[PDB]
Amino acid sequence: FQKIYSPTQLANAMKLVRQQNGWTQSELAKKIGIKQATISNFENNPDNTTLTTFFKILQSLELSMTLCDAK
Amino acid sequence: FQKIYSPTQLANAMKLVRQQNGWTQSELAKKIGIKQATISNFENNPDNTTLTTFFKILQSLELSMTLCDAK
Amino acid sequence: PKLVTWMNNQRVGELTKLANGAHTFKYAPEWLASRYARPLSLSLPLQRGNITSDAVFNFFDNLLPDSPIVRDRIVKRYHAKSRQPFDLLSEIGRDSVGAVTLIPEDETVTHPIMAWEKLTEARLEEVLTAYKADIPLGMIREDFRISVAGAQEKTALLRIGNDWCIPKGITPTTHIIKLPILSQSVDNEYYCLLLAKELGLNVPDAEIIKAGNVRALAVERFDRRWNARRTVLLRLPQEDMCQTFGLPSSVKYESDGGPGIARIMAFLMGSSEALKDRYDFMKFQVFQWLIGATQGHAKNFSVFIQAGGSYRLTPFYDIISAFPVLGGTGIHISDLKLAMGLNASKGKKTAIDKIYPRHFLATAKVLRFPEVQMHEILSDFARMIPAALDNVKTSLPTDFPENVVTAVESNVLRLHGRLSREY
Amino acid sequence: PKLVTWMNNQRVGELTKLANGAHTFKYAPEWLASRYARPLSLSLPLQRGNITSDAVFNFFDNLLPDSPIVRDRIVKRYHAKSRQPFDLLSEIGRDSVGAVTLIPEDETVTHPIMAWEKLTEARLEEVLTAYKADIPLGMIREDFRISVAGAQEKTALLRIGNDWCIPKGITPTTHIIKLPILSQSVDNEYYCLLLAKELGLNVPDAEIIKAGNVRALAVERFDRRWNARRTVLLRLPQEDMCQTFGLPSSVKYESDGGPGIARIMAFLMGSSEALKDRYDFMKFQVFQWLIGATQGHAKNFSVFIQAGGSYRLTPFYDIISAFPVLGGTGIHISDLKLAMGLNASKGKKTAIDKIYPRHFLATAKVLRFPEVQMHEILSDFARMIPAALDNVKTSLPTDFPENVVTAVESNVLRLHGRLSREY
DNA sequence: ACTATCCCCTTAAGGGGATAG
DNA sequence: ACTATCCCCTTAAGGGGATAG
Ligand SMILES: Nc1ncnc2c1ncn2[C@@H]1O[C@H](COP(=O)(O)OP(=O)(O)OP(=O)(O)O)[C@@H](O)[C@H]1O
Ligand SMILES: Nc1ncnc2c1ncn2[C@@H]1O[C@H](COP(=O)(O)OP(=O)(O)OP(=O)(O)O)[C@@H](O)[C@H]1O
Repeated sequence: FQKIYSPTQLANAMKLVRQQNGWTQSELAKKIGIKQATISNFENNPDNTTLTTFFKILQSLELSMTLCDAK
Repeated sequence: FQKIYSPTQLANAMKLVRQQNGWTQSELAKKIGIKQATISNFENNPDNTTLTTFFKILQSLELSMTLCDAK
Repeated sequence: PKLVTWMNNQRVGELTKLANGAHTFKYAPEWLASRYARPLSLSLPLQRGNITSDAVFNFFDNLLPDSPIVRDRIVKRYHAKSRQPFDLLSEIGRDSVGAVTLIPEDETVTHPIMAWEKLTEARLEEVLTAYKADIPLGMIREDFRISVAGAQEKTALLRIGNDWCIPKGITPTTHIIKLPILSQSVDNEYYCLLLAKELGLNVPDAEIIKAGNVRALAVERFDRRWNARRTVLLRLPQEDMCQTFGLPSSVKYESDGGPGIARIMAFLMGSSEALKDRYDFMKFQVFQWLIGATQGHAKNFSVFIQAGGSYRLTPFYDIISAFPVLGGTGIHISDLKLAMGLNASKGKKTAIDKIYPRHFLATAKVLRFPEVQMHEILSDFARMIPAALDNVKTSLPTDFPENVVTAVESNVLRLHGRLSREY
Repeated sequence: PKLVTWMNNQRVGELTKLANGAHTFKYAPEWLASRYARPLSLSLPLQRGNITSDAVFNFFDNLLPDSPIVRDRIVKRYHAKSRQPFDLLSEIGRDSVGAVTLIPEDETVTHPIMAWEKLTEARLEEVLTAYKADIPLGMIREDFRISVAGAQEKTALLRIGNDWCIPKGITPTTHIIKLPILSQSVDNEYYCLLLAKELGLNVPDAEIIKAGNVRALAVERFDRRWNARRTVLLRLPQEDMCQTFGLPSSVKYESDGGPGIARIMAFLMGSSEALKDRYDFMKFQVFQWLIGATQGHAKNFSVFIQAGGSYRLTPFYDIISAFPVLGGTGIHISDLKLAMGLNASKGKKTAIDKIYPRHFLATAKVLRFPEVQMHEILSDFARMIPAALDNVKTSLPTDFPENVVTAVESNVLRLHGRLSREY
């Protein structure tokens, strides 16, 4: 799949996914115990965002994460 | 490769890699402009760690990152 | 002498006991690159050097029986150089829980891969009473190196077709057999396990074997699994919540220093089935409430250690009802406490009897567990307890001792009342 | 009328101009799932709806010539409904930079895939002087819909074998041809481009074509590339640092609102070749210094937009020496400024002449760029300038106008002095 | 030689709670 | 209906600078 190299690349990526599954920042947030503002924050200023927030959000989207070589 | 689901899974993973290439927290840090304390921090308390720090460190290791399904 | 650590025939590393009695462990450069590679314990992550933390000792000590008297029981037959973890581990170190296998470095000895001596109707009764004399883990004076953790009296066995065969060599057992402590504890559990299943809880099946003047419980192991061709019996890696945080059996109870609802629940956010496990751990909390079980100490929850360092909850196991213990003595439902406390306002409620639905939702409110989800766990119990109970009752053998059911089934309903009265 | 956006024959979406003159863009549900999928601009990320931000307009306006007089020059021949971005884009919208291709929705017209009418030795001279009359982009009154950004006079062309053929249809050009503004600007560059290469900088090759009473520079395009079978001429997606942050050509210079060293350098940490690009952008800074180039406005740096939204720096391009301009007039090295300022103590030094190595290391100190790396860029220039110069000099054609070299080669050395005097 | 801490300072994440568009 | 902001509060990341083991 696509190799990401930045928080911004990341946000857009996950934003797309949420948009794709017709999910709302509010939905995911309620399922993993974080504020819907936290998700709005993550999609516009992902530069400064706890790794934990990262994975919870990541879990609410039902995706995982792996590390590969930047070819 | 291995699917990670937590900052801790992440740290161990990247720690291993640095250890594997005989790198020092000090080396990588100097190459990507962050403190070697920041890297020591990242390997023991990755729960709260900016995404930016994440990718810089990630770049100094010459690895990328991708998103896959948690099967 | 060094001690090697293999998993399903794969050198993972090797444990070392220095002169100054310091227990150390180092991975195998080879395994640190294997397809299967994964930490021996979430508390000992893959790294190049030698680990020298207590975490090393704690992990391995938690592989031996919890009682200081049983330890001595083991040093009996096998002349171990001590009750010191390493030593015993070197002796009876072949079939531990999970899948770790300890073999002295100085001793390849490709012991029996898949051997087993079928037990005689007596032999079975023999081992099932080794606790009456001074023979621990039913290991009578006749090639047996099995290990089980815990405090009560048990012994694991293999089970091929219709025979309870004594495991031979590093051959893994398939059932963790339990003996009578609480009287008919074999029964208290066998019931508690049925009911748990009947309510949609992840628990292993359990069958009770009879041996004349003795009753023994035989539970199926969820840390074992036949391979592709029904040829090899594989061992699935796992660990209990004590090993995870790398703590000693000493702190098993939240009331010593052990972990409780929170810590644990937090740890589960990192599961590969987090959102789901995270949910089941809760549901269970509320069940331990209803049947008033009181062994919810870290050492009773296990996560599977998968490749790459993943992990998820293992089915719940060992559930005994602390109810049959009321009446006869001073002991009353007001004395019963939950191993792990849920939050409250006055601090953290931990008494079954004083506990009401509201208390769970309080806890489910701090930990951020979807209130809407807690509502659903309460509602589902509020309307399946009855049916669950009966569909079970009508199963117990026509010889199953009756107050156990009554004593357990009646208090349970009392407690459930609070539920229906709301959900 | 709608306007569709294809890339190498792949519908990416389609631009729309509402009644209230609002420029909008939406992706194609199909492309948002393509193997090739990637944003049209880092400033317009893939999302389901309609984008309605200025970012939409800015991206497309930056596709047309920077001068308000050239815009009107275009509305000449083709009766465009206005100098309004959309309109022109609808007209001369086929061969823009990067790989975006705008075709009216109401007009499939599979225009010439790979056509081209070979130019006559005169025809060539014709287009190379269309700026003398009132014909912009050399598009004489004889099937031409090419587009180039910038401020000077240019026109791109195709080049097959040994012929300068006029692109036909949506056929991509292969060379961005430039004309004489600064006199022999064709020469100032052709020199500046050679030298840049000779110092290990990423710059496209450049050849100068002669057409009687006119000299025109022909640069090779690093946003074009033949395909597997030398059959299709593919266009590589790209954008300039203005589009990236989604700003208007208006703020090209850091002294208007445009981006500078920092912002840019920060943006590069997200490259797929970050640590390397991050380094080259700097080296270049110091080169723009030495040859005193003064066009380092965002619109002169480009990143390639790869699949999944990646991006990396494109080779540096368009480098002209602001040296031949000293002497003759009041204009002196003290008047020369660097488009992007480096940091200093008094604020941020921006004057070539007042600038010394120390200033770079100051900047390379704040931005956290390995001081040890800046030391190496200074040391490598400190000892290759001379050789670089000569090995170049001995190449310029025996007709290359001499002061250009002298005027450029001599001041350069002066500046370099500071270097050797330290590294 | 290499990593874990530390005092110290500023900017901020993220949870409460909650509304402007 | 859905997301972007906000006041408000506490805990802290991460850069300076730098040493204990
Ligand atoms: N069915 C099983 N499958 C896999 N592992 C098991 C099973 N039963 C028990 N174990 C393992 O053995 C350990 C102790 O077992 P168990 O809880 O049944 O003991 P006990 O009943 O001896 O415990 P205690 O007396 O402390 O309450 C656990 O830490 C667990 O990892
Ligand atoms: N060789 C090339 N390969 C690919 N794209 C190019 C090339 N040359 C120029 N471009 C593109 O065209 C745009 C303008 O070109 P260039 O900088 O050469 O113009 P000018 O020299 O017309 O500019 P200005 O007058 O503003 O200094 C850039 O934004 C860039 O994306």
